[PDB]
Amino acid sequence: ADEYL
Amino acid sequence: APSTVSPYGPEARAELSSRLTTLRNTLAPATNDPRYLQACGGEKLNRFRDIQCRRQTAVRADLNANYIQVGNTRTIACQYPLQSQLESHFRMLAENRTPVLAVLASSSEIANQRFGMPDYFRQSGTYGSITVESKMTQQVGLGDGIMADMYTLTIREAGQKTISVPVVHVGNWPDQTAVSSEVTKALASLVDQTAETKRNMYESKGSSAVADDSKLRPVIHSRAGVGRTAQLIGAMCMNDSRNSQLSVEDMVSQMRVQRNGIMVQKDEQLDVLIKLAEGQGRPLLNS
Repeated sequence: ADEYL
Repeated sequence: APSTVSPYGPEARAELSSRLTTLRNTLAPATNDPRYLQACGGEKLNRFRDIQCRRQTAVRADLNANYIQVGNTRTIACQYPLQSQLESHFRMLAENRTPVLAVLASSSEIANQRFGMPDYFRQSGTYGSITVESKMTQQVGLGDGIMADMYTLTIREAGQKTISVPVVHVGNWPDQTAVSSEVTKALASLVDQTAETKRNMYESKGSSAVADDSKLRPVIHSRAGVGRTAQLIGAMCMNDSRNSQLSVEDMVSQMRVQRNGIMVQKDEQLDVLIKLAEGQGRPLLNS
C-alpha cells in the first residue's frame, strides 16, 4: 500500500 | 542553418516573432471553440477567460492542464489550481507518479487573498478524500538573489497508493517578468536533477509507470501557466541532449499547439530563450 514510499 | 546569413541578428528575430504572432492569432480561442476544453457542470474551469486549455492534450476533463511534448521532452503544464480543483489536482499528481512539481508563482501572489491561489504545498491539509502532507527540505539559490525552496508532498487517499512528490518553489520571480538566462538555466538544471533522482526510485521499485509515456512527466505551473511556465519548459527542452537541432520556432510552436497560443507571453521571456539558444549554436528559425 505504501509500495513507493 | 536556414538562410539568413546572420542566425541571431535583428532580421532573424523580426522574422521569428512574425511567424509566432501569426500562430497566436490562429490559436486565439473562440466562444465554444471545439479545439479548447470547455467548462462543464457550471463550475469554473479556466482561471482566466483568455487563457484556455487545449482539448486533445488536456490531462483530465475538469482541469486546465496539458500533456506537452517539445521534441523529446515530455512534461505537463497547468494553471494554478482553483480551490474547487485542488482535490482533482492532487489525484493527477499521484496517478502521474510526479517526479518533480515546479511552482513559479511568487510568495506574494499566493499571499494576496484576491488572486485565489491556494497554498496547497507549503502546509498540510485535507481536501475531500485526499490527505496531503507538506514537509520542508532544501533551499537552493539560483543567482541574482532568486531562490528555490523545496518541499515534499505526500498525497494519501484510501484505496490508493501513497505518493511522495518533490516540490521546487521559486518565490521571487515577479509576474509578467523574466529572470536572466543564468538563473533560468540553473533553474532548469535543478528540476531535471530532481525528477531524475525520483524517477530512479520508481524504476528501482519496478513501478509500471516507467512503461507509460503519459506518466512520470514533470508537472510545472506558474499562475496562468503560459508565461513563466513556458520559459522554464523551453529551458528544460534545451537542457536535454536528445533535442539537438530543435529550433526556437519548433519549441514555441509545439508549446502553443499543445496548450494555447499564449505560451511565452512576454517578449523578455522569449529573449531569454533566444539568448540560451544563441549560446548553444541552436537555430532560431526553420526551413
